[PDB]
Amino acid sequence: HTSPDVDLGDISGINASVVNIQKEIDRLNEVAKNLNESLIDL
Amino acid sequence: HTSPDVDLGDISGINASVVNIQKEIDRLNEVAKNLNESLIDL
Amino acid sequence: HTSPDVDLGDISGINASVVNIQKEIDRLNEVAKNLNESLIDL
Amino acid sequence: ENQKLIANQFNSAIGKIQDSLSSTASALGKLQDVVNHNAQALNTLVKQLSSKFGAISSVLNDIFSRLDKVE
Amino acid sequence: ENQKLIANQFNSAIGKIQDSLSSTASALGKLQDVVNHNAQALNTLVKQLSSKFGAISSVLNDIFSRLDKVE
Amino acid sequence: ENQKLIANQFNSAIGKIQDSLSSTASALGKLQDVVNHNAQALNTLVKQLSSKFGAISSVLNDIFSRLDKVE
Repeated sequence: HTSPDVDLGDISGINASVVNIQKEIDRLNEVAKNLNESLIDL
Repeated sequence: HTSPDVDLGDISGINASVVNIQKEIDRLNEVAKNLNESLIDL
Repeated sequence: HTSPDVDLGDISGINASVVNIQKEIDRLNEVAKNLNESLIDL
Repeated sequence: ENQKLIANQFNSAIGKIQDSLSSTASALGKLQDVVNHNAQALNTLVKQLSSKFGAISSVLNDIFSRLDKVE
Repeated sequence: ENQKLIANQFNSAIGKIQDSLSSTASALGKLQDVVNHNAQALNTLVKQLSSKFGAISSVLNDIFSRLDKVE
Repeated sequence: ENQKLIANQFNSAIGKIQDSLSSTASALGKLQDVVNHNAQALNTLVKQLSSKFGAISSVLNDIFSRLDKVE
């Protein structure tokens, strides 16, 4: 008798990363706005 | 006696988004094809 | 009596893809380095 | 002669930027495909998970009922 | 006259590359948003999964205990 | 003098597009890394999930067997 406490264990050892490329996106938008200063006006 | 109906409950409140950037990809390909009209022919 | 072996079944039929765009990233970095040969030196 | 140099450098730059835009389009296409596939994967995972958890709950409720009938 | 041609072609190319950079920024923003949302989704999935699996384990341990008390 | 203006504007534009391509490469690299890591995460999640669900099923089959032996 006395059945042991069969513990299923905790699901673990896993996790999802998190992208943080907002610096890069902001830099692209800044460059797209800045290229207006590179237009040629003869 | 009369053990209650222990309901585990439904896994919910979660969901995965869906990217739809095909407009942007098509615009990039259109621009890559259109830059041929920007080549300089002296 | 003789309760049947109720098998839960295996979770399956699913799988996550794997991106392999390292060729494209390397091509972008190569172009960003190559545009230095496109600078104009009058 | 300087105009021919400017024109040649500009055409080379536009060709290189054309290649870069094609590469960016291909990369965004592959990321779109894979993120969408993994989204569908997680969604169907939670669907089949809900089903399996409900089935487990049912067979439990069953064995409590039957063990209560034992007592 | 050739300078006006060079200038016009250059301005057209810069406008097109401006559009391409805006499109790339928008696409990377949408991918960032969705990948982050799916990351949070998988994380909370495993959290609620750990909770549910623990609850299942508990009610099991319970029914072994009670069935042992039956015998 | 107009040629020097054209050359200066072109070099500035190429420098800015160089920065933009470096930024796009970095962003695609980070998205690739994270999407791949989350893909491996979901895959190992379903693997360990299959294992845990099978173990649950086994211990069930066990307790039906033992409760049948009770009756």
